[PDB]
Amino acid sequence: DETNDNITIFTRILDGLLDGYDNRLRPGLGERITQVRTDIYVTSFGPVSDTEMEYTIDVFFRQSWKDERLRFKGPMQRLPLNNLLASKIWTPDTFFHNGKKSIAHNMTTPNKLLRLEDDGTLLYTMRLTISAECPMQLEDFPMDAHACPLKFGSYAYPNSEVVYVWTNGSTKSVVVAEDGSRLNQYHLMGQTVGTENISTSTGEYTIMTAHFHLKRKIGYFVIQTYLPCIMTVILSQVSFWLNRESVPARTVFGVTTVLTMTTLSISARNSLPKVAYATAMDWFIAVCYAFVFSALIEFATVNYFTKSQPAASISKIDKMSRIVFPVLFGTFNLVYWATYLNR
Amino acid sequence: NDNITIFTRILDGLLDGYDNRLRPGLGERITQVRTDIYVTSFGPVSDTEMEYTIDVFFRQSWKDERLRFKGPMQRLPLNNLLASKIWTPDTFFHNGKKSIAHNMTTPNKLLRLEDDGTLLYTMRLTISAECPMQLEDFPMDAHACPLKFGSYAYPNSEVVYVWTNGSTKSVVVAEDGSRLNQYHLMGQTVGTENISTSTGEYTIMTAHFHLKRKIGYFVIQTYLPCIMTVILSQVSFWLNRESVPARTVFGVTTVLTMTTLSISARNSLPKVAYATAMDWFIAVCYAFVFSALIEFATVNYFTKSQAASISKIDKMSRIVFPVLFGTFNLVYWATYLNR
Amino acid sequence: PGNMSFVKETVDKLLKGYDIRLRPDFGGPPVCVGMNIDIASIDMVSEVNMDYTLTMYFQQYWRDKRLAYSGIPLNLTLDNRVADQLWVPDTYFLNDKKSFVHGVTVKNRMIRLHPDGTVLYGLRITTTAACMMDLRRYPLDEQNCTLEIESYGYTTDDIEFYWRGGDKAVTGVERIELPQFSIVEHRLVSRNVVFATGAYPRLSLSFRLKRNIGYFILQTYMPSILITILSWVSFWINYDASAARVALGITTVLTMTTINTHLRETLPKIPYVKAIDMYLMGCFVFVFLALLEYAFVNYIFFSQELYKGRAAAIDRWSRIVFPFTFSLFNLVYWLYYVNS
Amino acid sequence: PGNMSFVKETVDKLLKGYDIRLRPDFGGPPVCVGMNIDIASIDMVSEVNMDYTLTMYFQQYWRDKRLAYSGIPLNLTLDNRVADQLWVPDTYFLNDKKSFVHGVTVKNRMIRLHPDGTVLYGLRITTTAACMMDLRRYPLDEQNCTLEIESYGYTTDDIEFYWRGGDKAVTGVERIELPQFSIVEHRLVSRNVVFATGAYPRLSLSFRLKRNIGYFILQTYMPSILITILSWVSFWINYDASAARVALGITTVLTMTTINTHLRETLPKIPYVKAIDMYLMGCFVFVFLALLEYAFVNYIFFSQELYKGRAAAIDRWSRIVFPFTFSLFNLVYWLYYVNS
Amino acid sequence: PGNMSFVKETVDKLLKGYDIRLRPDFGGPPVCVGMNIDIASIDMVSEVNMDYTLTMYFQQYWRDKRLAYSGIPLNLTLDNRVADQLWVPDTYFLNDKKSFVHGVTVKNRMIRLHPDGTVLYGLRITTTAACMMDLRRYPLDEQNCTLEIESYGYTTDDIEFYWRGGDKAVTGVERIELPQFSIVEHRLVSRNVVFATGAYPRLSLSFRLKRNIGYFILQTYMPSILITILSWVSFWINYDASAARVALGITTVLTMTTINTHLRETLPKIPYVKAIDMYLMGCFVFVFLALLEYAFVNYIFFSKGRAAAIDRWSRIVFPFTFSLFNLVYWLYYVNS
Ligand SMILES: *[C@@H]1O[C@H](CO)[C@@H](O[C@@H]2O[C@H](CO)[C@@H](O)[C@H](O[C@@H]3O[C@H](CO[C@H]4O[C@H](CO)[C@@H](O)[C@H](O[C@H]5O[C@H](CO)[C@@H](O)[C@H](O)[C@@H]5O)[C@@H]4O)[C@@H](O)[C@H](O[C@H]4O[C@H](CO)[C@@H](O)[C@H](O)[C@@H]4O)[C@@H]3O)[C@H]2NC(C)=O)[C@H](O)[C@H]1NC(C)=O
Ligand SMILES: *[C@@H]1O[C@H](CO)[C@@H](O[C@@H]2O[C@H](CO)[C@@H](O[C@@H]3O[C@H](CO[C@H]4O[C@H](CO)[C@@H](O)[C@H](O[C@H]5O[C@H](CO)[C@@H](O)[C@H](O)[C@@H]5O)[C@@H]4O)[C@@H](O)[C@H](O[C@H]4O[C@H](CO)[C@@H](O)[C@H](O)[C@@H]4O)[C@@H]3O)[C@H](O)[C@H]2NC(C)=O)[C@H](O)[C@H]1NC(C)=O
Ligand SMILES: *[C@@H]1O[C@H](CO)[C@@H](O[C@@H]2O[C@H](CO)[C@@H](O[C@@H]3O[C@H](CO[C@H]4O[C@H](CO)[C@@H](O)[C@H](O[C@H]5O[C@H](CO)[C@@H](O)[C@H](O)[C@@H]5O)[C@@H]4O)[C@@H](O)[C@H](O[C@H]4O[C@H](CO)[C@@H](O)[C@H](O)[C@@H]4O)[C@@H]3O)[C@H](O)[C@H]2NC(C)=O)[C@H](O)[C@H]1NC(C)=O
Ligand SMILES: *[C@@H]1O[C@H](CO)[C@@H](O[C@@H]2O[C@H](CO)[C@@H](O[C@@H]3O[C@H](CO)[C@@H](O)[C@H](O)[C@@H]3O)[C@H](O)[C@H]2NC(C)=O)[C@H](O)[C@H]1NC(C)=O
Ligand SMILES: *[C@@H]1O[C@H](CO)[C@@H](O[C@@H]2O[C@H](CO)[C@@H](O)[C@H](O)[C@H]2NC(C)=O)[C@H](O)[C@H]1NC(C)=O
Ligand SMILES: *[C@@H]1O[C@H](CO[C@@H]2O[C@H](CO)[C@@H](O)[C@H](O)[C@H]2NC(C)=O)[C@@H](O)[C@H](O)[C@H]1NC(C)=O
Ligand SMILES: *[C@@H]1O[C@H](CO)[C@@H](O)[C@H](O)[C@H]1NC(C)=O
Ligand SMILES: [Zn+2]
Repeated sequence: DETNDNITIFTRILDGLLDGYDNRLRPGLGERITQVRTDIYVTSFGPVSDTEMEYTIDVFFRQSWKDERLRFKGPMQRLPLNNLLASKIWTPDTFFHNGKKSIAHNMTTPNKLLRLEDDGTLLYTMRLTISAECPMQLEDFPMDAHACPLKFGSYAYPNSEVVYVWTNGSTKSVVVAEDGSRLNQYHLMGQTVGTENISTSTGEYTIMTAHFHLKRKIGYFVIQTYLPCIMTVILSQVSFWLNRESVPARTVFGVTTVLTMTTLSISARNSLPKVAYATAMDWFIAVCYAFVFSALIEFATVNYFTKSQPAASISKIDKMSRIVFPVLFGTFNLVYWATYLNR
Repeated sequence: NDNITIFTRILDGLLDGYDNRLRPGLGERITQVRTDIYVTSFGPVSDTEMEYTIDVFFRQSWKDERLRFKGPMQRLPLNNLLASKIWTPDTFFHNGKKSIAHNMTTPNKLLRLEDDGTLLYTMRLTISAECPMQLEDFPMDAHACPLKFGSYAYPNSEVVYVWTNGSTKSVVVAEDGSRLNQYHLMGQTVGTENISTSTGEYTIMTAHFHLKRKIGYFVIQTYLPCIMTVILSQVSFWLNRESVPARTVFGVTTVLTMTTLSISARNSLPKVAYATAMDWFIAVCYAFVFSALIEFATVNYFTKSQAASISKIDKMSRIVFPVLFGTFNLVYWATYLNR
Repeated sequence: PGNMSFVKETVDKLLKGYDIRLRPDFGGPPVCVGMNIDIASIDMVSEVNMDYTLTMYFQQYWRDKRLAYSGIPLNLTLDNRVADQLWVPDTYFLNDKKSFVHGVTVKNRMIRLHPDGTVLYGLRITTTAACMMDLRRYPLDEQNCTLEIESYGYTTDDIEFYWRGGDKAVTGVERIELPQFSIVEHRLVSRNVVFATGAYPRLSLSFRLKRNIGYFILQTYMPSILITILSWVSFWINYDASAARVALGITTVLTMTTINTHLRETLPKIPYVKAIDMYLMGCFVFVFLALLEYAFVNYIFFSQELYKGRAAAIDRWSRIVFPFTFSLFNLVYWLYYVNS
Repeated sequence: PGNMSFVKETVDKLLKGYDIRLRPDFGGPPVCVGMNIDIASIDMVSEVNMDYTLTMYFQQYWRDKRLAYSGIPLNLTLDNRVADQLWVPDTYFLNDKKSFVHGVTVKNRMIRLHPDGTVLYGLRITTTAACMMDLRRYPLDEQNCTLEIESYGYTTDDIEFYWRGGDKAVTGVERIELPQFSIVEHRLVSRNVVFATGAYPRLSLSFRLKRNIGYFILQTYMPSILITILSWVSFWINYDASAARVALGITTVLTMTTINTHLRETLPKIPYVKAIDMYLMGCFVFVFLALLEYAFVNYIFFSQELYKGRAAAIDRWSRIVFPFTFSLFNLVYWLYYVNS
Repeated sequence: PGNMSFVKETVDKLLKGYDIRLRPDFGGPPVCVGMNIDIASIDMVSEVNMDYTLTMYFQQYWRDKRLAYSGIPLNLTLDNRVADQLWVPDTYFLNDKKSFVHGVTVKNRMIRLHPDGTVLYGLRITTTAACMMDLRRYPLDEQNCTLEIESYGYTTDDIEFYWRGGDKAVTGVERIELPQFSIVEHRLVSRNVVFATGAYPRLSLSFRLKRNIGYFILQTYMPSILITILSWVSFWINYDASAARVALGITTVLTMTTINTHLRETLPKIPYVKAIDMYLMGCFVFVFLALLEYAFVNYIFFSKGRAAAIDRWSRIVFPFTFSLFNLVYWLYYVNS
């Protein structure tokens, strides 16, 4: 409709829109706080890296503010702006506090969008991949839960000049795509949203915060670590039912199962991150090694007394260790799983 | 006024009529470029990739008579907004794999101009360069990693490079710059060359860094475990021959131990196509441990499968095996360590 | 008189009115772009990525009459940033995975103008190129990795490539030192790719690589051969010593998997079977069969003096069969994967 | 007259008065962008990262009446540096993780104009795209990795996409091989997707990848099968030979542990249960049970005609129960993961 | 009233005749650049590279009389792109290997002017800095390495560096925690340096790192100790049990080899001898001697009171000497 004029006024408005405008200055620099409304759409979450204490998230990041100096007049109530204008219009310098490294996608023209409206409101959207720091406690390694945060805010403009608010409410703004749960180690419980002020040598600032809650999937470690260790302990304990006079046989059970435990302790370290305290899994492996070690020491004492004191009652030791070892290992398991499951 | 306005109007008076596409003295003379290097840090040497990293302040000086000026100051620093409008040589490192010209809080570049027209151009670089290695003598080898650089476009007939002092005072290594883990750095050599290529003849500056590997790590990690595992597999000649399972378990397990040692030893090196000095040692050790169990098989056969048994083999191997291993050890070290 | 003031205006009056959007003699016959390469090194060859990294000096010669000049005897060499102001061909490598022009000090480019209008434009490039590899013969394999050079936008109606100097156009290959390979030969090809109405010029450079076996002999084959030989020692131990023959057997089984396991940790991780795998599993079967041999001997000895004879006789056969059959398998292996 | 001036002024005339800030046929119907792809190669597929990498020639084709020119019969091929002076669709790849246009020698782009204002715009792109991979059936699995093409700023009211050429708009997929996978089929889809800010046009390209299992049969399944069979050798060794029955058993457990530990260190780290893990743990139980079998026999032999009768009877049953249960386990495993 | 025009007029009035090539107070006294740092995090520390990664909010202060204004009673914060149109000091981190300024949405810079002319110029920088590591006491070692700040082009007669707030000038070091290390202390130093081109100002920031030992106690030392103790079980088994004595002794040699080789590949590659190497090889010798001890007693027996006498002294000598070895080891690598 009104084709020839419709194109003419579009370029006529957009070309003259930038006269009398200084992009080095805020809207209402000396009069008002510049309120910025934000939103996020998470295209993908993860992968999460325990060794590097980081995670990767893909987001369409939306920002909206009203600039009185860009109030155009025309038939169209909304007006897309070309990127040539986007680089010559003031935009917030929002940055992410947690960002290790980030990509503002740049493929086939930049992934940026800037719209303008009759009342001067600007809508600025742009696609990001954020690699964010997630400090995580690890005392419960295989059974732990985490909340990796995402924090962002203005860099230069302090709390008295720019403030950030969630556009459609705190928890009603952020959205995660249905396909976006791109995790293999973890299962995403959900997310929560909030905001807070902070203070620095350069002044106060307002932060926007969003936590993504995670719970680790235990299934892998049961078949990888716990079972081979549990079975290996059952092997070391069956040696008590063998005859005491088969010294070469009794010996190789004790030593070989120790060697089997040694191999099973190699993989645990590789699956773990490099943290410097004993995790719940390290308790298990250390105790399993104790049972396997003490089983062969049990034979050593039985061997000594039956050889140095032969009609001796040394057979008592086998009959006691046959019940003691399985039971005491059982109570350790009940204590171990009760301690960390009901947690 | 006389100390502020004069300075800026001199700079603006240099570039009108100037042409940065042309080297000084197109046909009149050869452009002399004087260079020197200060190595802030050296290493690491990635012998698994036959490359090394060097961090240098690279400095170049030449005379451009078009920038000759007159004023109260004998020299003045320019700024990088003006350095890009002035001709500078196309110096490059012939054997460089990947280099960083540092760009952090403005470029790490400096350009100073004397009133005579001389220019001093300085910049900080992190250079990863090729260093081919003769890893035949791997544990006790030595290397001379070169750093060759020269003009890319302008041939010897137009631009020539000379070390600033034309002597040892042209390459300087910081006292704390030796960031080397597995090498020592005994000395350096500075030279010059001409070469001919498809595009003309070029003059090259060369600097060689002489390296010597640390023996200590490999002795404790490889040689000692291998020697002890071979001292074992020979104590069995003093075990009673009658207890067959003890002799068999002993020998077969030490073969497995050597297998693990051999498996871990190859964790090093770039996986080159030929046997290094490690393979000379490890392969022969695996031979002694292997033959030490074939020794049991023959002596076992002639007592349990005869009784007119033979005791020569067990009693002789107590001498022959230690002597043969001792002779091999002496020859091996006499060959590689006297190098 | 013949000073740089004359040259300044000469170069300017070449660039004034010069248009980079139009190739030489636009609308006329094609541009004959001659090419030349000086191989600096082959930084890497990797099977896991099926690619190799190549560093080279890449030169391109063409004649652009718009840049003709007279009165200056010299073959002018200009600051490399003049490249942003001249027309240069859009040559690109078809099979490159990632490439970059070196940038230290100043971008490694070159332009030299000759009086008759010839332009010599060269630049130093490092390129990772894709080379599909037939690893079925892994230790005994041979590869033909090539670098393909093509024009992106212009068909043969506009641009014609040719190797400058014929077979001499590429140099530096004799001075390469690959760790696991050796250059057998290289061939230069010039051709016109044609499909539909658009004929496209292409040049290609091929290297034939032969792998050196020395590493694998000492650390793959011989360790497995001696373990296989060592398992036969059980046939010479007396069958009554069950605790010994079993210990020798199962432990050599453990060694075979130990060798195979950690070779898997050090050989390239390409998920498809190769010649090296067929050998390690060939040995693993012989070691496995060496332990099944006693299972029959021991059972026959106790599951009974005839059965004293049967247990002894099976050994005497196995001491003949096992060395013979392994050598037969060994001989066949070093013929199928040599003749093929 | 003359090409050098006629063409040069024509291109200047087209751009003089142009506005890249405004889309073709603004105010009118959506500009219809046709697309096609020539896939050079699929570089890699990463389960640990859950992504795959393409290299492709991505072409777009639309009409802009502002670029109509008359008189010249040629389809003008312009320099790739002109692409920054014209309007081009703001297309982007939705599931892209990291991508770049190749730039060696010169930026790999092309623009061809035609007399009637239709523009062809080509790029050579390397892109790493996320792919959802379900490894629960690994390594017996197949995957459906896709590439998503979408317009960023414009709704379906301003931009429309379509596969130029229909179902044959993507080529080169039939010319590609991978080490681990083989492409069963590929499919093309076009859709209008509505979400928070408007109805968007989207084009989707999908590949079905079927894994090659020969690598794993040789490295994982057969080793476990043979080591499991060596465990049954214990039942055939006389029960009086305690030192033999034992060393075979515990060493087999250590042999099985070594295989399980290092396999999962070499093969990609995917921390959740997979089909291969169910098999390996299933074998660990058989090696587990084959050694508890002796411990039951040894106690019955020494501690509790029963001493010779029961001890030999348990072996006699174990010689058939264990092989049969392992045959049943394999039958259930294969007909589950392969035929169900 | 029409303030947006007033401020635009003022800011443009600052840029009239501004030359980027001239420093403040040109020709006169040096420009004093005060500095301040906020450590966002101390990232991976790697021995194999001899460097560590650091993220910080690097800030600089100075006065430029060309930029003073009187009309507006506000500290004007300006867009990030104004930093390319002002004179900023030529600072660089001498010991950095690779570093970059963050650009998540716009490059993380800050330019804030004040009426009196002071310019606050802030950057958010992630930098990998060379860290000279002496790992001969690893893992019982302390590590000191620094961030080195220096000017490139200007000597001390043109520019001066100083810390703002003295020892208070750096924050964030009191809250960061690393997996392998803990921050014992940090120090700030300011000094002048004489260099090949002239005398230069410098600032130095240093951290003292103490490694966490709890990881190596559980994972490296205790496994070695238990195997070594387990080897002494041989001396209690009767010496006539040849098949049992050898199977125990030789297997503890094998499992020692297993742990040594798999620790070698998982730990960082540092091809020179360290404390653990002296401990791991020490345990290997004790395990080696325990097996060599059996070959000694077996020879005497098969050729008895002396055979038992050897078997009984070793039961006390081996535990005694290993405890002495531990006492010498821990004493040496803890105190000297
Ligand atoms: C690594 O791999 C390469 C591919 O496997 C090996 O072979 C080269 O591969 C290229 C393709 O990448 C191939 O073209 C080339 O073959 C030689 O090419 C020469 C150029 O000839 C061209 O123009 C001819 C125009 O008439 C045309 O006929 C040629 O082939 C086309 O037409 C024929 C006939 O219709 C068709 O059969 C063919 O399929 C093509 O459509 C081609 O387009 C050419 O010199 C040469 O042989 C011809 O020319 C000779 C001289 O005139 C004659 O004597 C001869 O009889 C032929 O007519 C080849 O055809 C080969 N290159 C070689 C040397 O074989 C690489 O060798 C390998 N590299 C290494 C190091 O191992
Ligand atoms: C990998 O995995 C992906 C994701 O699962 C697979 O992608 C899917 O492929 C199938 C084909 O195998 C696609 O189905 C086809 O889709 C198109 C487009 O339909 C859509 O767009 C239309 C235009 O906007 C729209 O009208 C459609 O609306 C549907 O819903 C409305 C109700 O709301 C209904 O009225 C309509 O009738 C539609 O059902 C829809 O949005 C379409 O052309 C195809 O239909 C034709 O073909 C079928 C063949 O049976 C025929 O029955 C029809 O009559 C018609 O001729 C067809 O539905 C599907 O869209 C893809 N899914 C996604 C999410 O993209 C992919 O195939 C996998 N790869 C491999 C290699 O296997
Ligand atoms: C990691 O390792 C590094 C390297 O070893 C450590 O860095 C060193 O830290 C120490 C402090 O722990 C530094 O020494 C201090 O330096 C200052 C400055 O002295 C300089 O500047 C003065 C002007 O400001 C000037 O007067 C000084 O000149 C005198 O001293 C020199 C040198 O002796 C002498 O030649 C002259 O003739 C003068 O006598 C000098 O140029 C100084 O303040 C410190 O204390 C001195 O001064 C105070 C008074 O201000 C006084 O009370 C003290 O008693 C003392 O006299 C101190 O000397 C040292 O420079 C750093 N070394 C390097 C190479 O940078 C780092 O600390 C370690 N990290 C950790 C965490 O520990
Ligand atoms: C991302 O995509 C862009 C566009 O294809 C790539 O080229 C860059 O394009 C921008 C404009 O979009 C150029 O900006 C220039 O800046 C000034 C100030 O506005 C002005 O003089 C010019 O008109 C122009 O717009 C920019 O120089 C250009 N960059 C390059 C290297 O050519 C860009 O490279 C892609 N990558 C990134 C990381 O941006
Ligand atoms: C963050 O700081 C802002 C500064 O504006 C606070 O907003 C003020 O809050 C007080 C009450 O605490 C109100 O009386 C003021 O009117 C608010 N100011 C404005 C301009 O609205 C805000 O409350 C602080 N937020 C937090 C979470 O501490
Ligand atoms: C590199 O070549 C130069 C060439 O310089 C000429 O050398 C001859 C012989 O000494 C002399 O007579 C000419 O005057 C020189 N010409 C100029 C213009 O200087 C040699 O001088 C160098 O020694 C050669 N370098 C090496 C390492 O051989
Ligand atoms: C180098 O720093 C300058 C400072 O102005 C900047 O313009 C340029 O982009 C930087 N270059 C790189 C490669 O970072
Ligand atoms: Zn291993």
